[PDB]
Amino acid sequence: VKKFPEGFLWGVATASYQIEGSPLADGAGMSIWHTFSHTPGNVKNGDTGDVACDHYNRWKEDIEIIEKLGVKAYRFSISWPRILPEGTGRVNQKGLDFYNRIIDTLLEKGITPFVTIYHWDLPFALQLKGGWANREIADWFAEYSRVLFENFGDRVKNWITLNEPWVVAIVGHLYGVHAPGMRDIYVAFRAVHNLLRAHARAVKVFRETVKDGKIGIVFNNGYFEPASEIRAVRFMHQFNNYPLFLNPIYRGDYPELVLEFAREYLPENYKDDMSEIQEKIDFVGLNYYSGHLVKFDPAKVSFVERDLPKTAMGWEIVPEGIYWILKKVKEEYNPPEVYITENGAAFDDVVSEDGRVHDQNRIDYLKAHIGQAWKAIQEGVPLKGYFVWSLLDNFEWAEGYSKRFGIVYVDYSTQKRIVKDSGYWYSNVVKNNGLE
Ligand SMILES: OC[C@H]1NC[C@H](O)[C@@H](O)[C@@H]1O
Repeated sequence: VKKFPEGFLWGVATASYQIEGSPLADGAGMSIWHTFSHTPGNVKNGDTGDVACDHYNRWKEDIEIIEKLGVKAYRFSISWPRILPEGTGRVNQKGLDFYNRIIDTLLEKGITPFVTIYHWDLPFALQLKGGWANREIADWFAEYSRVLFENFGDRVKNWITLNEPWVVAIVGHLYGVHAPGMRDIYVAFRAVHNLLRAHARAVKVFRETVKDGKIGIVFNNGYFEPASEIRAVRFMHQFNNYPLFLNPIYRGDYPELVLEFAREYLPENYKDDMSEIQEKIDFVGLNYYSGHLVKFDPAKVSFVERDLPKTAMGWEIVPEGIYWILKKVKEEYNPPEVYITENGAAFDDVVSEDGRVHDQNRIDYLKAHIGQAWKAIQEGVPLKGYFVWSLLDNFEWAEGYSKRFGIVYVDYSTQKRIVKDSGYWYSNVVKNNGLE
């Protein structure tokens, strides 16, 4: 048996645009993911977030599922454009009402809300003004955060500024694969820097407004391994993983190898912001899915395909990664608290004739990673919680509905939810506070 500490937080996680649908209901402004997915060629099968899981109407059902599974925490995000349809200025009471009902319901049912303030659905109005490229987004983000803290900070006490700011910056603004779909490296690194400045301004506002809660930030992380016998691994870790952001937050500069590669792309006087960026945070959130074999390649980095089980994303399954990254964050920055804020897998789920989804592959994946997380706890990592991505099959960004990450299956023709074997399994882990 592998039992977790008392009070350890078992959660599931979603994001607004991936599940809600009704992106323009009740006065909401367009987000950059509305406009990006309605642009031909950007998302697989022409999929959009217009309907998704219809969580906008079905929220009560979905939460009742969380309750019924005895899951203790729900990580969800708020749609900035539902709250402030032009990004700044006017506040939309019906947007506040929607999340208010969700929050109050969670608290009634004894589930701890973890709110992601930004999970990628930037108001379109602000993209017109440059979005993450514009230094002014630090103010816009502060104002938005303020509104949330003022309206919800009486009940929500666990907050996350940004989800995966590397993805926001690099995949949105260099690769052009995510909204706003840009391919400019100088824009991409100004977005990195402004994400940090916006994150830090929101923390500062938080200290002024919600004097009894906790705030952190979530990073994507891969477990990079070298193809032979190492510096490419070093760069990938410093660039793709938490150090890009944590080195500024804890040490006041970007990591060495990031500067080696990217100095020319950062603002000239970027160091002038670093003291503000060092605003103290309460926890680090790490997302982790996959491992990668890496080699130098005259980026100067390429991936090497390996044997190894893969998911439907083609991501290699390497459970020891989650242990490595947990050990590595403690070793490198020693944050007071850590959460695994996302871990999960996409498989080609089928509803069997018995009416059930026999996702033994997802159970195996989750089990292995939870065991590795447990190990890190035994070896001193202050892991306070673990969140499964995702509660529901949902809109998987540029992959559309073709990648199912849920522990609950969604039949999109009817919106029926069918708890998967992995969900039932996870429920028992939560009840038991660990593996048996
Ligand atoms: O790709 C899987 C998962 N990765 C991390 C992102 O937070 C989430 O939105 C996405 O669905």
